[PDB]
Amino acid sequence: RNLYDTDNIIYSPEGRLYQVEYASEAIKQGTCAVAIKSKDYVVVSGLKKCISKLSFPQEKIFKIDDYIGISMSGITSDAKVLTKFMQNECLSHKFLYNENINIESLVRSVADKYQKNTQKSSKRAFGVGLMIAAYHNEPCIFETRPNGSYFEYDALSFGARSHASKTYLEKNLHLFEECSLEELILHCLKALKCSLSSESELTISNTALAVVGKNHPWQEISSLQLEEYLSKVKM
Amino acid sequence: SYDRAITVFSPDGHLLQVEHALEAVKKGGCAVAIKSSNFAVLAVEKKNIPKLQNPKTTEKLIKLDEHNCLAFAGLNADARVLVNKTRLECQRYYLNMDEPAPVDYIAKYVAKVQQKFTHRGGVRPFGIATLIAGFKNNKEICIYQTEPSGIYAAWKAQAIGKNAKIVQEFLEKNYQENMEQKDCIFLALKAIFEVVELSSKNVEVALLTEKDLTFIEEQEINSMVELIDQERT
Amino acid sequence: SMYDRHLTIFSPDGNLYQIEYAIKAVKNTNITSVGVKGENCAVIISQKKMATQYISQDKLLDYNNITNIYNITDEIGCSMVGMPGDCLSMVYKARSEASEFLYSNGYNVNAETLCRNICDKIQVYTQHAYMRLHACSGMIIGIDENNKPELFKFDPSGFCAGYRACVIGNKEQESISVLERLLEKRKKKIQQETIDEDIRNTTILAIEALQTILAFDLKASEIEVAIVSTKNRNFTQISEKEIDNYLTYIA
Amino acid sequence: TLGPVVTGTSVIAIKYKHGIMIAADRKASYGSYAKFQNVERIFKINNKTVMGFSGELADAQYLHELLTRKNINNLSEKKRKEDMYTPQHYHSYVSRVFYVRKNRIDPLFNNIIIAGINSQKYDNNDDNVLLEEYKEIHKDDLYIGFVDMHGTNFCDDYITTGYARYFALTLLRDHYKDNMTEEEARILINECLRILYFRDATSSNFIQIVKVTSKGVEYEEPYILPCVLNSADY
Amino acid sequence: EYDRGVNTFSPEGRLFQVEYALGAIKLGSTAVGICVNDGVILASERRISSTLIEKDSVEKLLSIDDHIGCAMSGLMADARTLIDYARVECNHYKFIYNENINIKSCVELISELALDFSNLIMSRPFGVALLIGGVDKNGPCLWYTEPSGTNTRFSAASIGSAQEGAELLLQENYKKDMTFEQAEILALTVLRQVMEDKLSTSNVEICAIKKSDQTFYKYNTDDISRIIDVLPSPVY
Amino acid sequence: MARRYDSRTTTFSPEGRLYQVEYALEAINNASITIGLITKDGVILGADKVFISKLIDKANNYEKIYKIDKHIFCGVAGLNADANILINQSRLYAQRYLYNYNEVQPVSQLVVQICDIKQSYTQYGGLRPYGVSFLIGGYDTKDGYQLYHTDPSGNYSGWFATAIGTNNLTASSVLKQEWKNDMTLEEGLLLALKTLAKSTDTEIPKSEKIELAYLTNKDGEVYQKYLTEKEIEELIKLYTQK
Amino acid sequence: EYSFSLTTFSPTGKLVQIEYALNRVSSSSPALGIRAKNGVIIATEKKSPNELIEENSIFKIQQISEHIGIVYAGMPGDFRVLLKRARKEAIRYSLQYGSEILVKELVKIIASIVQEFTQTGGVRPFGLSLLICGVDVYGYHLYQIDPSGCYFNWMATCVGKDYQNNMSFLEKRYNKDIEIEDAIHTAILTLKESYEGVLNEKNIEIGVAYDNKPFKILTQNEIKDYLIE
Amino acid sequence: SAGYDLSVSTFSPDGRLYQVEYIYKSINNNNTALCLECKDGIICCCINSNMDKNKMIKKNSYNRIYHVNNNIIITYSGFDGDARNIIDRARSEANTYYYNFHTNIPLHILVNRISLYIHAYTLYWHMRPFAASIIISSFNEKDKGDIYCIEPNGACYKYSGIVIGKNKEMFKTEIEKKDYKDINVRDAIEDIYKFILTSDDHMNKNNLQNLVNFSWICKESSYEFQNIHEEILTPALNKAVE
Repeated sequence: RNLYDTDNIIYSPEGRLYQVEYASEAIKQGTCAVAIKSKDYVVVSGLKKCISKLSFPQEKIFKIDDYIGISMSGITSDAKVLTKFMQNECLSHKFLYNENINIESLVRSVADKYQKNTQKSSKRAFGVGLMIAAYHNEPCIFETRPNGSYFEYDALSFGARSHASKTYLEKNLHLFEECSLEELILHCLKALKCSLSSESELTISNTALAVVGKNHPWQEISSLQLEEYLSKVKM
Repeated sequence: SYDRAITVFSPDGHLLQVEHALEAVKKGGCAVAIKSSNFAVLAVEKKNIPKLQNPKTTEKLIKLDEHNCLAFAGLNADARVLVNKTRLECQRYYLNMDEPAPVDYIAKYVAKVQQKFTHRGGVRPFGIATLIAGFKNNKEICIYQTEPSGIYAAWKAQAIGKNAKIVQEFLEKNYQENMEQKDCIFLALKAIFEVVELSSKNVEVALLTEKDLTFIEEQEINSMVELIDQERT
Repeated sequence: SMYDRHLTIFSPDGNLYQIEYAIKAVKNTNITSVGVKGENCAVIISQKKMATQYISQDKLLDYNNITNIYNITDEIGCSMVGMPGDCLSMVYKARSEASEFLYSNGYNVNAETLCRNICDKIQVYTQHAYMRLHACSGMIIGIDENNKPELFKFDPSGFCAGYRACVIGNKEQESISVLERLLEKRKKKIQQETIDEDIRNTTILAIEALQTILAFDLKASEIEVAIVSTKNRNFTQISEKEIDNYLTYIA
Repeated sequence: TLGPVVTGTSVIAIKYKHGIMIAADRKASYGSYAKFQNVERIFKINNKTVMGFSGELADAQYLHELLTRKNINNLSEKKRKEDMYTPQHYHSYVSRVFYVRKNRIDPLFNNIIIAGINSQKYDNNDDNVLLEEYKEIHKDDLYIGFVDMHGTNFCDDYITTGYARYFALTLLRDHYKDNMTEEEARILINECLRILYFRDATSSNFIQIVKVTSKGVEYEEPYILPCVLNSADY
Repeated sequence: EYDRGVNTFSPEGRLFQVEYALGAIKLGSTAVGICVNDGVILASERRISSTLIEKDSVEKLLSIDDHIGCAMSGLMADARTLIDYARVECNHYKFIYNENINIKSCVELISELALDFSNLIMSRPFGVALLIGGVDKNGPCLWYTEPSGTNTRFSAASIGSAQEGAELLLQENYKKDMTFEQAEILALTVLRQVMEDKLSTSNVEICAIKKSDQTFYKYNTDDISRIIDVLPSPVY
Repeated sequence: MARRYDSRTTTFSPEGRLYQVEYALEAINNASITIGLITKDGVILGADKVFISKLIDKANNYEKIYKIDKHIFCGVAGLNADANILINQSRLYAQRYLYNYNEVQPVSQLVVQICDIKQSYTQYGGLRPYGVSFLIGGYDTKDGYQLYHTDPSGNYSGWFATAIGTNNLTASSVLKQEWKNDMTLEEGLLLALKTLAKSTDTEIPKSEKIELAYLTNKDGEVYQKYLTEKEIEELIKLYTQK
Repeated sequence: EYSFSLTTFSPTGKLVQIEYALNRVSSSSPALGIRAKNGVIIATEKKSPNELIEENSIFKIQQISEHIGIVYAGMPGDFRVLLKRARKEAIRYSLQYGSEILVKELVKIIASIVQEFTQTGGVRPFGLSLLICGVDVYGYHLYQIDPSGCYFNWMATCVGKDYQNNMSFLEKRYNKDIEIEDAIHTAILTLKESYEGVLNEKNIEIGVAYDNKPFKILTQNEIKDYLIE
Repeated sequence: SAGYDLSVSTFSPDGRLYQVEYIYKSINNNNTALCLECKDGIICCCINSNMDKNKMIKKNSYNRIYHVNNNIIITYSGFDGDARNIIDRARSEANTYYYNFHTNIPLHILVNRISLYIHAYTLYWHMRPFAASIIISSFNEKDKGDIYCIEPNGACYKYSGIVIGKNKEMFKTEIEKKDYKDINVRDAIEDIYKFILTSDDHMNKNNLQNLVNFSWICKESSYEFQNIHEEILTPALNKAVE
């Protein structure tokens, strides 16, 4: 414990790398973020963080390519390195070739960027987990842990009260056939509200939300458009 | 080690390896610079064993350029290496600009290189506090105090080194705006060995003008010292 | 500091405990490999058994694969005993030297130069604290340019003595006695007319030594011999069909 | 790599209604000396793409290694049928490497042609790198790319490179109709290859015709027969 | 640091160095910035150690570019290298691209240098807190860069030793709609409540970046006097 | 990661000093003593040979007073092992100056070069300092005979007479009490014996012991060193007058 | 961060890591060097080994060049890397200057290499002591190199275990004008008396310079005639 | 264990090299992997037991069965990132071989090169040793298949069928019941399910079309890597017993 913690090289006598287990809980402090995969749409919503009622809400949703977007949850500085890496990767592929980067291959290209910061002892594991949501030819959601690892999901949640939001998603199997994004965007927004603490701030026009789908490039949901969605959430 | 951060943030937020570097300056020799209308005087403390150690050490009062003083106070080991970089810098600037480096530019560089050594990896912070006297782009004398932390500021009349607090509080109460050529010598002398022994050999004083930095010889130095002990009686 | 964990730092008694510990790592595998040197013939034996390590022992491994005997070139062979990873890494370093020596010098490396070059690297580990010794001690055999046999043993501590009847394993404390004794019988026999009798003077001598050093029965499927005698000079692994032929000379 | 001493000859690639049909003589000439008459100059770098050839053989053999291992790396990281690289992807990769060599001065003298089917509506998600009925392809799912050694890349409906860019190109430009059938494409290609036999010194019979259809890549070796125009009279 | 390096996660998920540098920004002089829809106003305390200092060479509100100005907190010597670095990057952008840099974009390149020690070159986290502001486009902007690297755009922030008190006053007296002059008097009143006895010229160095002219302006001794005379809060 | 194994040899102490240099000064305070003396004729360097055995060659060599250049020479006091590193380095410096400017290197300029390298190790590198400090006497046409005393820390100082090594205080005291400003060469040599004898509290030296050398520029920088034979006369002369 | 000195000054001002290296040198087999009027003798005792070993395959007295021999007393692994690196200097010198390198410059070069590992980071000091002897145009030489890197000029010396009384024995039996034949006689005797259980045959080693003849290592046939007395 | 188990480059006084046996308990608490040879082709198996409580992963997205050169199956059991690093290095070596030799790398030297790459990290201060146990397999017609298992710290060992993971002791004892080298590959799929249903500690129970995924290289796959199509899994899911 006290001895098996100082560096990211020593294995605990149970074979656990503590210094990547510790960075794996920095994502558990970021605000919740939920991705829902429809038959042909992906909806990503995240709760922006306001440190004071003078400050602007912190940005949660980031755009990578035409049909690729992410939602970090962890250390903001570490995520900014990864978005630049991903953006410089989808653009180079669209430059060297004329195609769109294979989302499966792009996630692997960023999942091993986590890795190279784990073998050495002069580096640290990234403290950020990502939500790579994209529509390449079919909708797909990815998640990269601070240790080199990635998975393809059907729904996610990040950190703050993710267990509360997961319960809403774990019991909802409609999302596969949930066409009519109106019916799907409500499902995600209700999920995000579930993680949101009661007797506190409610979901307002300062919570991020974006979609990507068949002929729907990665777009934010405008506040005027978003505002009525929050109204149906109150129902 | 080689490429490790040796200066790191203490849990209270301080930089211990810089705070300790300040205490290395306090175990040095006091230096005093005084500004005037168009000239600056610099007086420092020197320590020599009698009959031995010829005063060729000339630690303080270092020429940088045609018109640039430097009276450091701290580790003499780090004094030469820091000074020699500035002298290298002063000529490179005078090569890339075809005009002599102003006093403000040199101070900014010394503050930069000193702050660089407390931010790089596997390098010890300079244990030196310096002050530079010179003329800006427009002909206007200035003195620039420096600290090992990298902080720098221009001063009208500042004292650094061993027990500079006592000298500074004295220098703050009897500094005139535009003193005379022989007044600035007296104020520097009166202040420099308020903490140093009254002997005239201990203090080395030189005066900087628009041209040809002048070292004050022992004739008047002894003369003014005898005008100060009677002041103390 | 108290850190005698470093690979190099002399302990106050002048010893490098890491060298002693690395040697202890070779003994822990309790794999015994024996090689003896005769007249224009050299033979080498190993045990074809799993190194005593964490992993579960022999259940489904094809025992043909499990060997402690490799060859460095067409004419130089070795028997590395130690941690399996280090032994595999040692031969690849050894193979490169004999290959580089050939390209750089235009002729095949001597059996004594190859191990000396190997020891010149094992010393680098011993002196640089940033890395770790290969827990591997190997025996190298071959034929020099004078058609004379050569036998050499190196140690995790860089030491390339080179014997004429050598043993590596966990019984070298007493195997030095039997091998010295059992090799004197071929000296007491002064017939001196053995014309290419490596088959019936040297190989059988080495198998007898293994049967005596460790007191098992030496089934032909749990040993292996390799010989670089003159008229072959190729380090050919002797097939099992005639290994048990010598094992039938218990008489 | 410096001077094309062992050169290929023209290759002709046209797209017909069932896919791509690419043909090439099987001769590589050592200048003015037909040193080899059984080398092949049409490589299969993918189950749905083929690669052309012209100019120096060493450079195009080296290029084949790059495209071959690029395929296998794709095949290792392939999860579904849609992960496979299109012929357009290799074209944009051959274009980049030719261009990178052009900024340097080692251009690997070649006129590579990349052809294949740019779609996954005809199932081949069972890959056998080491060894039914045709479909109608809309002619927009077929890619026939060209790469000059200066890096000049473009795609068309009939890319003839090498020296057929003067003889076969004129025939194709006034005879290539859309959705040509199987044998009608061959008789058009055969007419183009016959002319190159009379009029190109570094060409020959013994063509290798390769077709890229919905079932993959095929092979066959005709011995096209030039004899016309009655010059025998004396 | 007793048995740990710079890149070390605490068992609570936070880094050690950056959470130690956060305690180093609570010692500089208090600076207050206010962003209204007509231009950003930057105010700053002036802590003259002695009357011998020139009060001019020491400064708190530099200009990153022709349209950007910043405040500082924490290690003063450690902040000059950021501003100097940002000056080169801001100017370099103006060369590659003919236009002026976005304050949001200027802050990002400062933020990513604030963790250059992390190794994905410095060696320890920067221990300052910037208060960048400017009028690039989309109206004026005001940002705030931490040692931890997180940067949040503010409408009216505050840095320095008494930033906790200044943000308490701003969080009540700030309204979304103000004229330029209402911001200027508001900033001084916030400083007046937290500064020392005298609200003189030699105590503050307020500078403005007006939307109209789109250029920073360091108020001289004259322009600074006409704001103190207002005294909208004559409460002692 | 060898962070736990590091000693941080280039780190300030709580009192603003460097422990590695602090200990290196202690190392050179237990080494053999070396004496420097400037006379009108020349500069005198004389050190004490630490006894090892009578089997030492002690005929054509001694490991305290080396030659750095035809006009510069040094008397080492400290770790003899790493002195040869700095002696070879300073030999390179004094010969590369002559390569560039086509003239012999002034003594005051060689010292700052060899002190910068000595100081650089205690500034950055994570290596141990040079536990060595040596007087560097030499003659330069600009400022005549000079004598400089170096330090593991890297800070040097010009001197007229210095006695670094073990029991330096008892040898600086006698030097300070008897160093007349104007002395002849033979007079200075006798003084060197007197301070060397008194430093190691022996009434008379033995000549299987302390050795002497000087410059005494004769417009050609003769740079002579004593074999043991010439020192009996020096020992004889000391006995007659003391 | 991986290149930091492991040899650091102890508070009492001693390079304590070197003191440990000298402890191990003071526990190895005694090597011994003696120089005479017309040659130099370096001798070491190689303890009576098992008959399994090939004695000629290990020789503590190796040869650097035509007239420069060597012997060590320490860790055999470090001798080989130092001996091999010492031969490069003896060849690199001859690749510039025609003549064979001479002992004084060779010892200084080698000592600078032993000193490097004392100071540089991440490495330990060499755990051996060398005795480089040779014949030059400046007569005969016999040097010794410590693990610390400092080198000494000797007329006769010992480096191995119990060299305190071993060297005291030589002091009362050595003179400058000692004949080379008598030098070997004294070299055998001093090794003989120190070696407990005196069986000084098959377990000794001699190397001679012989008045500007090439350095030669006496094979055992030429040694048994020196064991009568 | 008293401070000798911190870094991978230190040997404990009893010779055992710690920090590597700790890896061995890291892989042995990970999802089990299986690989055995039949008379037609190797069949592998990976039972992703740890991924049962998540209930959010795509059905058959996660897959630890990787292939190189389309005729060599590589599966692991350990850190899914560290192993994936090796696969890309295994593919790099296969590519490097083809660029030089025009031939797919023979398996018995692919496992040698990978064993050295894995072992090379167990030799340094800084480098963290890999935490993956690698299983490599390939089938040919002229020579039947063969399985190698590259444990941490080198040690590539040729098997005729191996299980690595959490319950590898309860899987081996059930596999060795039948000589699978004479058993067909089609009906061996049924057998391994009976082991997964029983020998797995209730992690997998009757809902395992998704948790366990595997592939063969057999004659019906033309001796090339191929995941089993779902239409063959369910006939093999005739596991209805008791």
